[PDB]
Amino acid sequence: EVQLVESGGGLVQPGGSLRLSCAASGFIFSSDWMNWVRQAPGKGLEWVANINQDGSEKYYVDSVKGRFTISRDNAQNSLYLQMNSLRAEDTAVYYCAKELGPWGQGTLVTVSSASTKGPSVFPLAPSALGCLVKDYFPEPVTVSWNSGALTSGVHTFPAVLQSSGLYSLSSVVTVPSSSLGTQTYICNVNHKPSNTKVDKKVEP
Amino acid sequence: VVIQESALTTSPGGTVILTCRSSTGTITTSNYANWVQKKPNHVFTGLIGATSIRAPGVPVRFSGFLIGGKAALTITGAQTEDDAMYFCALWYNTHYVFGGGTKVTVLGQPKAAPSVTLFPPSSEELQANKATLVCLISDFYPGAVTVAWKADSSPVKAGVETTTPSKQSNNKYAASSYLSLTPEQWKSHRSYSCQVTHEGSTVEKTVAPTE
Ligand SMILES: CN1[C@H]2CC[C@@H]1[C@@H](C(=O)O)[C@@H](OC(=O)c1ccccc1)C2
Repeated sequence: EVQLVESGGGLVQPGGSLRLSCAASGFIFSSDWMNWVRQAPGKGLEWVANINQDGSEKYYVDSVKGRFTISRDNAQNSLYLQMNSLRAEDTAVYYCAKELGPWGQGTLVTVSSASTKGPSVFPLAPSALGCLVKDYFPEPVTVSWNSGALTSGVHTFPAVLQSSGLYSLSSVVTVPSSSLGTQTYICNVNHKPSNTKVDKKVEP
Repeated sequence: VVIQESALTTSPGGTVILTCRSSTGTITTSNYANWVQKKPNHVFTGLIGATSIRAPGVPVRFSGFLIGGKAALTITGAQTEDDAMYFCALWYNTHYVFGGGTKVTVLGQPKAAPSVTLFPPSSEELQANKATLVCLISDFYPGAVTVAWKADSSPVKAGVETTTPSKQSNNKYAASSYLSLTPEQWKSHRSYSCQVTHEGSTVEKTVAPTE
């Protein structure tokens, strides 16, 4: 199975640099053109760059020439995107992609002078129960329940962008009422950009 | 500019034909039309590349070719697993340009009433002098939904933030709506309500500082 995994995306001030990487597997990597595709929130898909099987041919979109560089190792199965002099418009999820096969999940690149803000975690007690991950920047946030023991009955909603500028999401569990008094329910929130790792005891 | 239709529907076993159009006028084989599929909760995947070449794992019910200057993606006997968003990309010697995307919906999934749960502000958030109401909507199909908030019996617009309905892993949709208030505003009303409208029916949930 073809698999592409992006990494290296983070938050940088306007003018900074960042380097993206993509680990390829499941196919002969050196026999296919490789592409970088991005999507800003709300806008559509925007092709960024592509590269030959050996690097002898490279193409870039206009808004990116002179600031980005695409390259590939043909001895480690890796695609790279070096991004210099980053601009606010470069904020987008970046995808590792081929013409045929599944793209990667993508890594978020945020170009903004706003500082990193850790979330607040509040319990949503029952009278379903959950927890609220309030006011954080940038994305993303991971949520697990009782150290990832349970996987069914739990739902983590996509985050919402507040009028403020910050994000918030929630994650809720559905359990029997008889389980409320015996069993524990701890939701595990981890926001890596802010080094925030919180476990909250959700309790009636 | 790459132009695609907005939406298409079909029943399982029906046929659908996607049209990709170039504002320049015509699409040739040198535009290397690439069709990309996006299901919710799944990665983008390239189905067709260079007009007609299929990815190894795509079934042959998908086909691409050029018809009358337009690039076309046809699904012969569409499946429920084909309910997704389809993007078209054209090559102009030096770059790709994507289209807006065409949503293909496969009919047959039965109606599902939304499940609404409204959470009042925590005791832990009220102690930090903040107040947020969380309205969670899940397990509804189709994805069209309307969320209205009520303080006491009057509507509220300021402070409402609502997510776009997104599909869960069981193909049903889900959404969330947040109402950020001050603690003084929260205790100054007898109640707050989240009323969710789905297919002409309204589900209402109410919280109060009483409890
Ligand atoms: C300049 N190249 C680049 C961009 C246009 C053209 C084309 C090409 O070279 O054929 C592309 O590749 C494909 O469309 C393709 C590749 C593998 C499998 C199926 C399709 C790669």
